[PDB]
Amino acid sequence: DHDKFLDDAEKHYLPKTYTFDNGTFIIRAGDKVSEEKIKRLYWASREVKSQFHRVVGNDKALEVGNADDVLTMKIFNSPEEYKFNTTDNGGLYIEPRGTFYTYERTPQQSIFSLEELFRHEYTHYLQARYLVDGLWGQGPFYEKNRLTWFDEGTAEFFAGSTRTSGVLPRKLILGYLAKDKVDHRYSLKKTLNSGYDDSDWMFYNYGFAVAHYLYEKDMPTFIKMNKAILNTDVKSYDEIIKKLSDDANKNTEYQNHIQELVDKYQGAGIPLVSDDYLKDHGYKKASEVYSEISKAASLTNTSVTAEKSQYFNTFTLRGTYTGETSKGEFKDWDEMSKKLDGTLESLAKNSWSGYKTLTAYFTNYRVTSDNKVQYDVVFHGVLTDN
Ligand SMILES: CC(=O)Nc1ccccc1OCc1cn(CCNC(=O)[C@@H](CC(C)C)C(=O)NO)nn1
Ligand SMILES: [Ca+2]
Ligand SMILES: [Zn+2]
Repeated sequence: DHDKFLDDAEKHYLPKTYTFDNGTFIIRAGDKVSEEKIKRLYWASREVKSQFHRVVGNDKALEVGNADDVLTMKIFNSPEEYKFNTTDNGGLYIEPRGTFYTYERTPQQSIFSLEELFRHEYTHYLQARYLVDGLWGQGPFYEKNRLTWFDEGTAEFFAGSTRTSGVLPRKLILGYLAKDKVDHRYSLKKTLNSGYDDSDWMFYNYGFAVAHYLYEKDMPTFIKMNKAILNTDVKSYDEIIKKLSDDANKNTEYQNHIQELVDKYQGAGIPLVSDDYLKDHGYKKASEVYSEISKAASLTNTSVTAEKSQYFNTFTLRGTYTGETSKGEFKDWDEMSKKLDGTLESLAKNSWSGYKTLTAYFTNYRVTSDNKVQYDVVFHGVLTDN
């Protein structure tokens, strides 16, 4: 009956299953999706994850028992096979199933690569698990277009995550901005009120530009905005949006930022994972890895957990970082990001090629009773010591 037909369809279209992170990251794929590509997507998720948690400051799921305790990713062979299964929007995330859908494609079928679209949808999984309480489409953050620019603009933004250089702008998004008429560039206020009902969806790109403008030029506002969402503080979020929307000088800065982004189009890259993740790194004793990381990052109270994946094992090293006297959450955030990236580049300078697989982030800003900056710090990497 109808049971055999749904399962037969999934077998025909998605015969392959690839399992990572002790069963919590599952790629269901067509038989023409290469295993090299599967591996790239796994390490891409960790790059996006690391930058997301740095910005949000939380890595604990907001709810207990939700479907996205297991992330499933269904990657069809081609645009045609994706369409039949539902039309072509590139990809889609469904939070109550913890699942997103997209497809492999050639350069002749899309300007966007599979890894770019994957990075976008993975950001929606991160938003929905770690930042936006309740379910997508429900509650006050899903009235009045409150989060429409944010959900889609920060998903385009974090799709540009790198390993050791933070979040970088993406060439194809800048190309959309650059190709637009100057006269038609959205105001800050227009972008913050855009919705899925608009005449076109250029808000994805102007929404990206708001996120990137705040990231580079006003991280205090980005941090406060993320904290209001995290805390389901509608009043604080609305105060921030109104202050951004009503300040002409803020729009001037955002317009200037759009133009600087356009000027970067020619020389911009496409952040995708390095081939260095795919190398055969070889054995390195686990204790040496953990000790070298803890020393380079100046981490105390360190714990580690090991996970099994289809093609390798990984480790997640958690520690506390207590630095110097705090210069405020916002100045601290900037310093912490620079120190952490500098550590990642040092550990990869020379040594085990496995150090080129490391991603790192920090969360849960606080200060001690002596007013020292304090962060929970997290490293993730390949583990070749069974
Ligand atoms: C059901 C549910 O939980 N959704 C959900 C949850 C959390 C965050 C966002 C979510 O969906 C947002 C969305 C976006 N579209 C429009 C259709 N798709 C697209 O246009 C793509 C384009 C992108 C690949 C460039 C998209 O933007 N892909 O994402 N419809 N819901
Ligand atoms: Ca949610
Ligand atoms: Zn999206």
